[PDB]
Amino acid sequence: MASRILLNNGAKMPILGLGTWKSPPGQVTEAVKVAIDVGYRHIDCAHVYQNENEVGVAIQEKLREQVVKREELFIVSKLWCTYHEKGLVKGACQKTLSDLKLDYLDLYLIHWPTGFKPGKEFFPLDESGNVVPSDTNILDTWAAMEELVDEGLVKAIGISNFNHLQVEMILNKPGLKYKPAVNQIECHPYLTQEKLIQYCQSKGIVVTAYSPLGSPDRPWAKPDPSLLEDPRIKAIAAKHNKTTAQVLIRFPMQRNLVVIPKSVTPERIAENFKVFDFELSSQDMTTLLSYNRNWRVCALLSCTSHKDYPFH
Ligand SMILES: NC(=O)C1=CN([C@@H]2O[C@H](COP(=O)(O)OP(=O)(O)OC[C@H]3O[C@@H](n4cnc5c(N)ncnc54)[C@H](OP(=O)(O)O)[C@@H]3O)[C@@H](O)[C@H]2O)C=CC1
Ligand SMILES: O=C(O)COc1cc(F)ccc1C(=S)NCc1ccc(Br)cc1F
Repeated sequence: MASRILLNNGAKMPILGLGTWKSPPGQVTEAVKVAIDVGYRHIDCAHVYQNENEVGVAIQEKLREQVVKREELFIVSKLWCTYHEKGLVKGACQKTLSDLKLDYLDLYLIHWPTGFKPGKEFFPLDESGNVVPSDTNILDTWAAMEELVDEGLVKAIGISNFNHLQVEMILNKPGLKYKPAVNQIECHPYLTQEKLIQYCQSKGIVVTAYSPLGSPDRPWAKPDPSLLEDPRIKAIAAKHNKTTAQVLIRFPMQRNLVVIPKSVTPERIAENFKVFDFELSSQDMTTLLSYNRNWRVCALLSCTSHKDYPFH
């Protein structure tokens, strides 16, 4: 299968990237180095993950080694919720750039639609545990993202965890200058996202599937459904002489999605890349879709009253 998808900014995005949430800072430099050595050309990052400096060390070393050229990499990061303010967006982007050892990002996303009170804390709470909102809306935040394109800091801008109506808000913005290139959302067989995907794809927005393996290392896991252990998925894998993870990665690829599995295990980083030499049948695809149960890895009770919280 073709390795890249065309975005609505004219650039091409690798359909398979390496996730970095939860990758320990003492492991992620090697993980990214290994990933680039074995063929990854897309790394998914975020300031809130607290490991961009270490991701950047890997990127810079592989550029310096001339393993890759900068033009061949596709580096994604995300604006955290406490930086939804006109006067904070550029500096947030620049901190990410400085940490990643880059002079531009290929794609910069609004990480969540909700803005929070600025300050040192990533989740400022009131004394009853509710997140403290910012008054700044997604349209004004989008305008600030557009400025980053116009300043050369980012080649593409997009959104993440935006629901149907929030995507529509963005698309209907008065004076919209750049459409979102991508909406990055949770997507896997237990949360198949058909409705949001069809909306987004119909508008030309590329969808990236996060937590494609069901985020088994998520910190709030309970002893919960498990994609990797689901014998029905294991059976499809066995039929194709592939691992369950490889099936879970190939699945979104055949839906015209980008997918960003995370690993810090070198053998798995390599395993997860070996997904371009087999095809799931239409029956396999429909069977995997049938496992939907509307189950989310990423949700957060403290944020559910924010006006712009995306999920119900
Ligand atoms: N925009 C957003 O709001 C969000 C974005 N994301 C992005 O998506 C990425 C992927 O999602 P994430 O939630 O991390 O979870 P994933 O679904 O990618 O699962 C990661 C887990 O699966 C394990 N694993 C990886 N490969 C294999 C394999 N071949 N066999 C068995 N186990 C395997 C990893 O273990 P190990 O590392 O020990 O090998 C880790 O515990 C994130 O890292 C982040 O970049 C995720 C959530 C939210
Ligand atoms: O968010 C990620 O990329 C991965 O997850 C995280 C990664 C981090 F580095 C810190 C917190 C999260 C959490 S708790 N994320 C869920 C979450 C955050 C904000 C809102 Br609005 C809703 C929500 F569901």
